[PDB]
Amino acid sequence: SPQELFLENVTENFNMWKNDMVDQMHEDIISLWDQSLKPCVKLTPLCVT
Amino acid sequence: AENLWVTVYYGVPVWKEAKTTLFCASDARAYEKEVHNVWATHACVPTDPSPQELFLENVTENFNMWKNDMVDQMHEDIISLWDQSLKPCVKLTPLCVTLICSNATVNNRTAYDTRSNVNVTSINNTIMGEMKNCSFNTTTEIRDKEKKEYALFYKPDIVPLNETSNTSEYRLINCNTSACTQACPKVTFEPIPIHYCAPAGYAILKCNNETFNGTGPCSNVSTVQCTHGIRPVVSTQLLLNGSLAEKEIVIRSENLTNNAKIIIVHLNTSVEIVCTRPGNNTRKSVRIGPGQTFYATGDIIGDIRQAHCNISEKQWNETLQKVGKELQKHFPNKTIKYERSAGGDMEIATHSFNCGGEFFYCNTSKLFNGTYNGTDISTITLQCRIKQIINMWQGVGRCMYAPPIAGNITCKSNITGLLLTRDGGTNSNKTEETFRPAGGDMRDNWRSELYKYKVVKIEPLGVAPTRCKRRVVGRRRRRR
Amino acid sequence: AEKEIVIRSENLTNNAKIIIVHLNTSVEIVCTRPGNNTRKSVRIGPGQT
Amino acid sequence: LICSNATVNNRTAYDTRSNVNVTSINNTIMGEMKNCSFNTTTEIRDKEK
Amino acid sequence: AVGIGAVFLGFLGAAGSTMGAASMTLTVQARNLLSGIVKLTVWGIKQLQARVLAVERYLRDQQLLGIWGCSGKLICCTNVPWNSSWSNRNLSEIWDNMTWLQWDKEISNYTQIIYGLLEESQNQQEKNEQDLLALD
Amino acid sequence: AVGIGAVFLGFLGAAGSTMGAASMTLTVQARNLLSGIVKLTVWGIKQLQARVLAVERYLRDQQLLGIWGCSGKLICCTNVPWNSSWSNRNLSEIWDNMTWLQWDKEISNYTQIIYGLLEESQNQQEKNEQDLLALD
Amino acid sequence: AVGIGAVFLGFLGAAGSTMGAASMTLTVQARNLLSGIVKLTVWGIKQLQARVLAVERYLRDQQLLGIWGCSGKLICCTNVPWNSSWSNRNLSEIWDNMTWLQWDKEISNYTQIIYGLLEESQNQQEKNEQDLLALD
Amino acid sequence: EIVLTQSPGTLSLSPGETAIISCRTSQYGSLAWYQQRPGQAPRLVIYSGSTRAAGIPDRFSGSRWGPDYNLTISNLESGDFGVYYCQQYEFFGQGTKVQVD
Ligand SMILES: *[C@@H]1O[C@H](CO)[C@@H](O[C@@H]2O[C@H](CO)[C@@H](O[C@@H]3O[C@H](CO[C@H]4O[C@H](CO)[C@@H](O)[C@H](O)[C@@H]4O)[C@@H](O)[C@H](O[C@H]4O[C@H](CO)[C@@H](O)[C@H](O)[C@@H]4O)[C@@H]3O)[C@H](O)[C@H]2NC(C)=O)[C@H](O)[C@H]1NC(C)=O
Ligand SMILES: *[C@@H]1O[C@H](CO)[C@@H](O[C@@H]2O[C@H](CO)[C@@H](O[C@@H]3O[C@H](CO)[C@@H](O)[C@H](O)[C@@H]3O)[C@H](O)[C@H]2NC(C)=O)[C@H](O)[C@H]1NC(C)=O
Ligand SMILES: *[C@@H]1O[C@H](CO)[C@@H](O[C@@H]2O[C@H](CO)[C@@H](O[C@@H]3O[C@H](CO)[C@@H](O)[C@H](O)[C@@H]3O)[C@H](O)[C@H]2NC(C)=O)[C@H](O)[C@H]1NC(C)=O
Ligand SMILES: *[C@@H]1O[C@H](CO)[C@@H](O[C@@H]2O[C@H](CO)[C@@H](O[C@@H]3O[C@H](CO)[C@@H](O)[C@H](O)[C@@H]3O)[C@H](O)[C@H]2NC(C)=O)[C@H](O)[C@H]1NC(C)=O
Ligand SMILES: *[C@@H]1O[C@H](CO)[C@@H](O[C@@H]2O[C@H](CO)[C@@H](O[C@@H]3O[C@H](CO)[C@@H](O)[C@H](O)[C@@H]3O)[C@H](O)[C@H]2NC(C)=O)[C@H](O)[C@H]1NC(C)=O
Ligand SMILES: *[C@@H]1O[C@H](CO)[C@@H](O[C@@H]2O[C@H](CO)[C@@H](O)[C@H](O)[C@H]2NC(C)=O)[C@H](O)[C@H]1NC(C)=O
Ligand SMILES: *[C@@H]1O[C@H](CO)[C@@H](O[C@@H]2O[C@H](CO)[C@@H](O)[C@H](O)[C@H]2NC(C)=O)[C@H](O)[C@H]1NC(C)=O
Ligand SMILES: *[C@@H]1O[C@H](CO)[C@@H](O)[C@H](O)[C@H]1NC(C)=O
Ligand SMILES: *[C@@H]1O[C@H](CO)[C@@H](O)[C@H](O)[C@H]1NC(C)=O
Ligand SMILES: *[C@@H]1O[C@H](CO)[C@@H](O)[C@H](O)[C@H]1NC(C)=O
Repeated sequence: SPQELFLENVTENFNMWKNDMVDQMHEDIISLWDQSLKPCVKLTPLCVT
Repeated sequence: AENLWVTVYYGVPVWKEAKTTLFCASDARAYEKEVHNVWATHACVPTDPSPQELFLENVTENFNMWKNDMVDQMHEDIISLWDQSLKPCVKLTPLCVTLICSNATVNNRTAYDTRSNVNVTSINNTIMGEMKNCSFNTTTEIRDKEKKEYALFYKPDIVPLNETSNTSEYRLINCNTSACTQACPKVTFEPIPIHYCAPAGYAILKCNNETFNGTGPCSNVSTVQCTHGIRPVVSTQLLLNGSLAEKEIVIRSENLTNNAKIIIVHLNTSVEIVCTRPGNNTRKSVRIGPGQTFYATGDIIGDIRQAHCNISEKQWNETLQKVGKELQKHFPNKTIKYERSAGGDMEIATHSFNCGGEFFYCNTSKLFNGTYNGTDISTITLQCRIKQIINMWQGVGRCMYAPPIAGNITCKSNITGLLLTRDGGTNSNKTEETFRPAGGDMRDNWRSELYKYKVVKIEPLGVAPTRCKRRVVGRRRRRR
Repeated sequence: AEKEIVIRSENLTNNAKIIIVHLNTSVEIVCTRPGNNTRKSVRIGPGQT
Repeated sequence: LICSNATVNNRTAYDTRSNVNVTSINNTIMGEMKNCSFNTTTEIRDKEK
Repeated sequence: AVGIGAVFLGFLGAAGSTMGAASMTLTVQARNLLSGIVKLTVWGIKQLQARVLAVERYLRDQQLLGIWGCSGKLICCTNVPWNSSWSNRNLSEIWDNMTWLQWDKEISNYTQIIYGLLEESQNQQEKNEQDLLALD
Repeated sequence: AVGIGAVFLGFLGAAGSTMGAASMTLTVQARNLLSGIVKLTVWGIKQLQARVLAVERYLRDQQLLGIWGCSGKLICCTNVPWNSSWSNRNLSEIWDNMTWLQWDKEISNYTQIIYGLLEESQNQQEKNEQDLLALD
Repeated sequence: AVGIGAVFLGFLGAAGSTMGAASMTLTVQARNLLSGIVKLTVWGIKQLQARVLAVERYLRDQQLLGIWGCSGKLICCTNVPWNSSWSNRNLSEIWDNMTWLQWDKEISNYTQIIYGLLEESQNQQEKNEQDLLALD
Repeated sequence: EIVLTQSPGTLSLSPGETAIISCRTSQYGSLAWYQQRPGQAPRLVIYSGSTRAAGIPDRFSGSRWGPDYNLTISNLESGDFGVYYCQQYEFFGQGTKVQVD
């Protein structure tokens, strides 16, 4: 539940390109896929001619 | 008790000698936490190691280098680092196929030590001559086709005569006991200095009165948040890239009369040593499995017949002389007589070290062949040998394969300390003068640096009698 | 149990539910496999036995 | 695995006052246990025994 | 046994001096007791263990101070008189001669009684204050 | 509802007795709430989780005491009057019949108001004292 | 610079308003600073790291308040006079114009002096009170 | 040097009597005593001066300050006889023989 709150007179500078949360997402996604695919099957025996 | 009341105090300067885990502080900075390991990039902390020493007015403290648990901490951390770093890398199990080997061939190279071209390996006997050219069937990626690869192995890395004494068939030495793992290329890592910082609530004390024998009290005490840079180098029969003592040569044993106890000698002036493997090795790359690659030495191009280490004669001679003088002080009214290495395994019968990822072993009979308080009355050349398959530490079960390094490799080092033992039974009138070099656990190496320090936990709460009763009365009391 | 034998179920009328009986005096049991087994050791792979 | 009935090199039986004669009558441990021989790989992956 | 304190010493630099001279550095030892220092690997466990042990040490010390009515101060006067058991200690050496590192050895074997006495006295004072306030 | 405390009981041995005969283990209850108990394996995570959760529980409780002006004491008188909506409770059994384990059930469904009341009253008192000091 | 406090804003909703009004929300920021939020995987390390850093930051802040004689209060009057080097600041704009987010940029480059002055004055007052009690 | 020296080399003692053996050490170091059961492997008895070995009764005891150590065996039983050796880091004493009358 976000539970948004509005502020009276705040002014702030935003930058989308330097937003490090996208890097956080990138690392989290790669870690998730890597650790989830680790226990699964290996295809090495299937490399027959 | 009409004049006598307790008082609680906090932040009081008191400490006790507990034990705890310490922080690893790097050089600040040479790390890349996933791209490549230089010593502990995956693990250790890249933070500022500034010691910020503080001197204490009247503190007197008891030190003991032998019982210093930080050497055990170093041992555990080093083993964990190597074990976790070598785990993801390649396995050598597919390479244990039967090897057929033969003497090497030289395509008209030249020799350093003689003004003539190479003619025969048996006389041109170094690198070439101690190397066997082996060819073997290996599985390709598709698992249904095989091909005749070839590679050159050092003779210690292969074992005949369990393949019968007339077959010319060889195995890898490791397969008799265990399976090796190749060192990853990007992971290659070298003796970066490391600093130990105490955790919160602990203080690392240091003793500055350098002349102390390693035990007993010390008065020139000081406090430090992070130790100086200890280099995690490992070598046998000789300490190198170490520190130096401000006094002349220092010798430390827990009991010199206890002959089995190692005697660590710490120098005041370094003696420079240069070691080199001439000749350009060509890194061959042969495929194993779907996506695994094995590195081996192909042909060696250039001039061949050398694997040497060089030491200045007179400098080492005088260093040994001063060692002899100090040992004559400790052992009164008898000479000192250095001798060849006693024996034992190759890793301690020879001086051992690593340069550029290549492990060297060197015959040291040239070096300790001395007499009364010095050598008998120009550069000394040590013949050396190279192994690729390595047992990690002395006799631990972890094996390795060291990938070869292409091109000529040269390294320099500063000899700073010696590791010695003494002759035993007596025969009193003709035994005390004998000393020999000896091997050493890595604890013996690291103690020569971590004799300085001690770890104590702060006890920041204390009680004492003062002049106050809470909200009520004062006190009558005494003075010096 | 300090009392004599004890019986436990969340409903004894519920037949499918297990009935745990707890004793007060132990009954000794001895089990044995006579004959000397000889442990053979055969090698597999580089360093597995 | 190629398997066959076991063999006894003149042992004795606890339960009767006579020497072992046949596994079918001397039916415990021996008789319920099969002797199996199989080709296995040595360490060098090119020889089998 | 007491002195006008300072913080510019950085860390444990005294030490050595007597208790009436070593009682100046309380602020710096209080500060440094907790502050600082700050592909799959496990030394995160080691770091977390060290930090948690330090935090629990600090919390236990602060709790022990709080029970005795001393939380919020470094010096703390209390009501517990010096027991009938001692009546003997060497205070001429306390004020100006012994450092804390030496004095800590002369209160060992007996420190366990002090905390009990402090706790009892503080609880008595607390209930006495409630009894006073209940009458208005 | 109050009495002279003790610590030799070790742990929660009372319990059971009425509030005026049970609000005396405060020292030991405060002590045991945080102190103690203290190849690759992961139960270091479990131990660290338990330690951190206990520490956070203690810190939240201490913070709630601090907001109300009660930090530094176990007992704490306050200014908030008894609620306008209650004016009814069975105090004859508060003093000498109900144990804490029973009384805690009767204050449920109303505790959430009391924390807000305490916070507001404490902040009013804080600003009042600041104004009084700033008066001269 | 001061206002009658409040907790009903939930979180950081002010902000923006002047210091004389933004100084009312102290309770809620104090509360939310620590409370909450709460097959083999490693993000337990991440959660423990976040929790431990939050707890450590809170403990550092509380220790700094305790050294200055301010632990147990949100507002805290002290004795350190306005610095000899400043004697110039824009107080007409402090009371009713500047918000805290703006005023925090102006006290920068000078706060490190205050964090020494406060503890110096507190230790002086501590030893003075101890001497006064010892006087009787 | 001559780090150990025992005396008396030969001793005659009837069962139940107390025995006495002396070892002189000419250099600082540990000291100990052994019991050679005849025709068997000897075993440790006393080490680090006065401290007894494992499983040895209180019949066996001794002490020293500096160079001279005295070993005493109160109530020597028939099975306790034999030859006793003094040892220090590498050396062995010349041994002392005690026989039963
Ligand atoms: C004891 O102390 C001495 C110093 O007193 C150490 O000597 C160093 O030893 C290391 C190897 O252990 C040497 O490292 C290698 O140096 C090579 C030469 O460097 C020079 O030339 C290159 C260009 O060729 C320049 O860029 C560089 O600045 C130097 O001028 C490098 O070519 C090697 O590169 C390889 O390793 C790095 C690091 O892993 C990789 O990133 C590279 O891709 C490449 O694979 C390597 O760096 C070092 O040069 C020696 N220094 C000196 C002054 O001699 C001893 O190592 C130390 N320990 C022992 C046991 O003696
Ligand atoms: C270590 O010390 C040894 C011995 O002091 C050094 O050996 C010398 O190596 C050089 C080449 O590096 C040799 O030079 C050649 O000498 C012959 C004459 O013998 C000459 O005809 C050639 O043109 C060339 O100049 C030199 O002979 C050789 N010395 C000896 C005694 O064999 C070595 O170089 C030193 N360094 C290393 C890294 O080994
Ligand atoms: C280091 O190098 C030296 C010199 O190359 C090696 O010395 C040689 O060692 C061998 C083996 O111990 C000796 O062999 C013996 O020779 C005698 C005859 O002299 C013979 O009677 C024995 O049966 C045995 O074969 C050899 O003499 C000796 N030579 C010299 C000049 O010392 C040494 O072994 C090397 N050590 C290491 C650790 O590499
Ligand atoms: C202990 O031994 C040393 C020599 O090892 C004796 O002192 C003198 O030391 C100097 C400097 O090392 C010797 O001169 C040098 O000799 C070497 C050959 O070993 C040579 O390579 C150098 O170029 C230089 O000439 C000097 O010969 C030596 N004196 C004697 C009489 O040998 C010292 O005397 C010995 N200690 C005692 C108590 O005698
Ligand atoms: C468990 O209980 C059984 C049955 O009571 C025990 O079996 C008995 O085992 C003993 C040997 O351990 C047998 O002794 C032999 O008896 C024959 C005569 O039948 C005699 O000629 C042999 O010299 C030997 O003494 C005994 O016969 C046998 N009893 C029966 C009824 O078969 C068994 O020992 C108990 N324990 C275990 C661990 O099984
Ligand atoms: C090591 O042995 C290999 C295999 O015998 C050598 O490689 C072959 O050398 C011959 C000539 O000697 C060539 O005709 C072949 O084309 C080479 N390759 C193969 C796959 O056979 C190699 O030269 C030897 N190296 C040394 C130093 O003796
Ligand atoms: C189980 O089978 C193995 C293999 O047949 C037996 O081992 C052989 O026994 C014969 C005699 O029966 C010997 O001549 C051989 O030397 C044995 N070894 C091999 C490798 O053949 C084994 O005896 C059998 N065991 C039992 C209990 O029947
Ligand atoms: C090297 O040179 C010699 C003399 O020129 C020649 O006989 C020989 O064939 C050449 N090659 C090898 C491999 O020796
Ligand atoms: C060892 O030193 C002696 C000194 O007399 C010398 O004669 C001998 O040649 C030396 N041997 C070696 C291998 O250095
Ligand atoms: C066992 O003993 C019997 C009788 O002595 C004999 O006939 C037989 O060959 C022996 N061996 C086996 C395996 O039965």
